[PDB]
Amino acid sequence: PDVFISYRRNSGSQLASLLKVHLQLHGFSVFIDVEKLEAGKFEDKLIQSVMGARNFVLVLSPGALDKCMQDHDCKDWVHKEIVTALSCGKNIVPIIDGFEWPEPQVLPEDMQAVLTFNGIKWSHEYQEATIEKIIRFLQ
Amino acid sequence: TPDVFISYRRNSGSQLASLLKVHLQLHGFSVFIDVEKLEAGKFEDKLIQSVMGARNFVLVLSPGALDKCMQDHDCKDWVHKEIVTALSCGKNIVPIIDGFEWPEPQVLPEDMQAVLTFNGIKWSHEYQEATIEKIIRFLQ
Ligand SMILES: C[C@@H](c1cc[n+]([C@@H]2O[C@H](COP(=O)(O)OP(=O)(O)OC[C@H]3O[C@@H](n4cnc5c(N)ncnc54)[C@H](OP(=O)(O)O)[C@@H]3O)[C@@H](O)[C@H]2O)cc1)N(C)C(=O)NCC(F)(F)F
Ligand SMILES: C[C@@H](c1cc[n+]([C@@H]2O[C@H](COP(=O)(O)OP(=O)(O)OC[C@H]3O[C@@H](n4cnc5c(N)ncnc54)[C@H](OP(=O)(O)O)[C@@H]3O)[C@@H](O)[C@H]2O)cc1)N(C)C(=O)NCC(F)(F)F
Repeated sequence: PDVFISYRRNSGSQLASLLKVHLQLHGFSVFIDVEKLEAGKFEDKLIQSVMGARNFVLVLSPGALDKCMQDHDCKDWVHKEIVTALSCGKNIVPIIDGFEWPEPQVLPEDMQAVLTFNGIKWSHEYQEATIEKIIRFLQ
Repeated sequence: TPDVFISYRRNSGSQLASLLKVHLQLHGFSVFIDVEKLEAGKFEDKLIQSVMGARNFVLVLSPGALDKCMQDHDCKDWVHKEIVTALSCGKNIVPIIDGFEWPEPQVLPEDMQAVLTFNGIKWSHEYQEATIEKIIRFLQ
């Protein structure tokens, strides 16, 4: 798949699904867990799916990184997914939806670099234009 | 004139409402949602007129979506106004249940308590294609 979509279930489920529909309509193959994570040990499958996708779309809904803070053992799944994307040098594309930019030091050192990528503001009023800009960011 | 009017709460149902719009348009329906089709003029007339003109009334019941309607007996809340118009016009009302808690009828103004008597569709994150197929079957 061209695109891996990483998101928080309790706050980004609808936006992540909306993004999947739009990207598939423009010709991109998309991984989101509820449609592409199939049989087996999900720990391995999820990481392999991040490693295989050229683009890493990160849904930054309100508080999306809160469960990453102080996750020193790296047991939080958004944390694991971001570290994998960073380690593999993927095209990281953050989607900003009411997200408050935290200070880097509140985040584990192995994912602080996520804050250095250019993010795209999600606009409820200009969704077609938001989508067209996301397509420009994808490789 | 649109086949479907989508009623929703900005602060909790914005993304689901937009997702329903995309899916319904892909299946050949003309859809009204405010951010794409409410244009110039006094919006109070234009909003009520757009409910009246659509055969189907799709209501996004996200968590707490009817809270601002409670004790709104002056009918100044917009979801309240849209529901009342839909009920009064005998529209095909199709509630979409997304984590919604069913309230006792007595907490709502009497002119909209009937919205709770319509058969609602449970939104499933895991089975979204199947949810959309059921919504289409409910549309006229
Ligand atoms: C573990 C879970 C998972 C978690 C995280 N991500 C990635 O990470 C981000 C979301 O992160 P997140 O923080 O929002 O999500 P959670 O960690 O909170 O887990 C959410 C719910 O999955 C329940 N749950 C626990 N164990 C299992 C299990 N063996 N099988 C099925 N469900 C399980 C858990 O049950 P609970 O803990 O007892 O409540 C909780 O209900 C995204 O980017 C994602 O790709 C991916 C998958 N998982 C395999 C599925 O969902 N599989 C079903 C699917 F349809 F998706 F394939
Ligand atoms: C009044 C508002 C509106 C309200 C309700 N609905 C229906 O009702 C449900 C949503 O209900 P809701 O409870 O979620 O929405 P709100 O009542 O909270 O208001 C929403 C935000 O529109 C701000 N706002 C206040 N005055 C104006 C104004 N003259 N022009 C533009 N924006 C204004 C207000 O600013 P604020 O009050 O000062 O913060 C508040 O932020 C849906 O089904 C909807 O069809 C439709 C429209 N409106 C005309 C627009 O948005 N027009 C832009 C658009 F792109 F949509 F055309």
